[PDB]
Amino acid sequence: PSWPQILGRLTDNRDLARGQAAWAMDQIMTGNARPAQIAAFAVAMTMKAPTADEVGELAGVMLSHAHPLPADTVPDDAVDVVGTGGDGVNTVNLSTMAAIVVAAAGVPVVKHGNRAASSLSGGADTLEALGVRIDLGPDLVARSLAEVGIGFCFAPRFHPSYRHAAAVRREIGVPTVFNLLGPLTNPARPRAGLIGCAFADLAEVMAGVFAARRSSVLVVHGDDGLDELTTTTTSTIWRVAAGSVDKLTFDPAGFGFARAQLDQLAGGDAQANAAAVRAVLGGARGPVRDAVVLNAAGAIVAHAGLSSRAEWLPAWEEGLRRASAAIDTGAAEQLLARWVRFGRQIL
Amino acid sequence: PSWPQILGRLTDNRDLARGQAAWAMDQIMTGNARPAQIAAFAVAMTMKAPTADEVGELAGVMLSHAHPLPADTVPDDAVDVVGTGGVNTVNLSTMAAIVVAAAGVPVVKHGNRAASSLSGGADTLEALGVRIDLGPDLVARSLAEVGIGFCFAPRFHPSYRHAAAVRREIGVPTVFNLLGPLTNPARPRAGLIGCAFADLAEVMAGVFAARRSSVLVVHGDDGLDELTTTTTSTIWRVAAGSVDKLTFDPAGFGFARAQLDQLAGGDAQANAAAVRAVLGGARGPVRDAVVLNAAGAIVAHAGLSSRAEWLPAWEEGLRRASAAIDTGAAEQLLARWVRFGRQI
Repeated sequence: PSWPQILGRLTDNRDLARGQAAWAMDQIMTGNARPAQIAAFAVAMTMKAPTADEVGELAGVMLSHAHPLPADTVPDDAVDVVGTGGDGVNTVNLSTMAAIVVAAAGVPVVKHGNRAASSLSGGADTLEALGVRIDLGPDLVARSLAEVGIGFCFAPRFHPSYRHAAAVRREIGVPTVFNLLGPLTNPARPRAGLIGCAFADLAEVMAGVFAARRSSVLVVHGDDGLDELTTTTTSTIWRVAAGSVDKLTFDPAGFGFARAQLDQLAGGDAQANAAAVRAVLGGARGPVRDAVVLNAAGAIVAHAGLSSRAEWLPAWEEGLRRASAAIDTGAAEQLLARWVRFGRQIL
Repeated sequence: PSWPQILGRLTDNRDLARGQAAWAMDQIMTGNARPAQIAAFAVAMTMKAPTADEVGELAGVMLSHAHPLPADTVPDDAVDVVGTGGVNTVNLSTMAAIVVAAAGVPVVKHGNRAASSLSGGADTLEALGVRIDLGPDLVARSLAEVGIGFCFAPRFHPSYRHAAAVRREIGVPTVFNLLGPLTNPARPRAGLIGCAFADLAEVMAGVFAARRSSVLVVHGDDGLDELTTTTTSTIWRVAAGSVDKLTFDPAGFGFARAQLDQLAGGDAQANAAAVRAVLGGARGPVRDAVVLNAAGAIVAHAGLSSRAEWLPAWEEGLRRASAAIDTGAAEQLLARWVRFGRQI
């Protein structure tokens, strides 16, 4: 394999031969790929439209360079709640709030991500604004999972060899195939999750990769360029369990939710988003809570899928009830406090 | 305008707004584009499929940064003879350029040393003893005294060095490969210009059409970036701001059908031996292709001043090209060009 060969195939709009994507990723991860080669690859792969096989190769090689969590420290049934990024849409870290709620409902959660580059606060930035310690080594993430029921893998710490690709992604700005990898390279390797994607075609490819891994995942596409479930719109969901995939329409009105406007979900700076977290966890009603409950419920449905396959509608009713009770019992607010307490104990 | 805005538009498969390709090219030419931005732009532009207006902005900005030849040193009727690459036909276009100049038409070529074993334009000329790296004043004297000149890309396009490095690193052909024939620093107004892809040949013809130009953009229907003898070719004939696209068959001029492995070029040394053989009068498919393409350049040239029609222009171009070889004019002119570089 070589760059000319691989880039040539992609510019002719052809799928790669098995192994070519892996070779490309290994060049990137070992520091052997020039920034121009990284950029040409990311763009050409994006414009061709990556296959599930190709994305599985990228993710599997990236994972092989990542720091693992210590053996046996990740619960067998841990989940992720994450999106690949909104399409010119920035909500108030709904996936961060849903993660807390899911963990409060008794489902272990391991998130994975980075600080945002701008003053639009990312989930990690909002967590630090709440007092959470986000940059911890494998041993401490595993202890947080044990003692609290939630953990956070700081990407630069677990994927140090990804720095060359990270620099290039910042320089070109546009979304590429690399935007898909975050959910598929969680170093805790959860086997279930609710995974959002702002593009239907890519959502489907991601579902194919989770199917290949025999994960139990709901991959969600908000019919409006949202990479999460929302009461703003209907959504499409790929229900992935047992190597197999059902594509379903999802209308939250069907569960009694009122339609909300997208601007009611808008994020701001870290301090503002921290305030929104506290409000939802304190039991505040409105479209922010509704979206949190929806996403947490979908993660809980995905978790259930590891161990059986229940009817869709009753699985959701029970997921929505568990998410609501987690908030209204005070469990989600108490779980965030326990998480903060844990971080403060480290010193 | 910014890289995320422009790259995003291209990845969304949209044509750019007027001025955006120009902004991108200017960033690249001024040393302000990061290598990753240059590569992303080259690739995204290629996969979207560049329009004539976009390519015109790229070429026009690149030309704005180039060194010109001195005032009144390029005859108004100078021609280029070149292809954009496949494989390649540097063997053919080198030989045809010499033949065309030996027929009495001023020729000005433009190119670089390649990195690969596959010869660049400059490399074949070098293997023939031609001195390729001359400044504007000596290129002008070459044109006046020999009837042919060569503009060494790194000397006339110093600000392109950032783009050239990126191009070498990624290897894959991009829209940048189309720009060579459109950024000849001598700005010749006529040419026979080959392209290996029919869709991009048409885009190139559209760019020449917007100039004051008489050009045959040519595409062998076997993929050759040159008029082929293997089968028909498509020609976009450009004159007076318009394009006339046609199917051309050199069988109508008595050219026998060749096979494709017979026409392709090799390394500088293999090319140089082919040049010596053909200019000495060796007959066969390589000669035939050289004569075919030289005649096409002669026809484009005649389009500048002459009212001669298509078929009689071709018959005369063919007679002139064959005679330039057979009377030893081409051999003599190459010798003269070699003497000129030694006598500096």
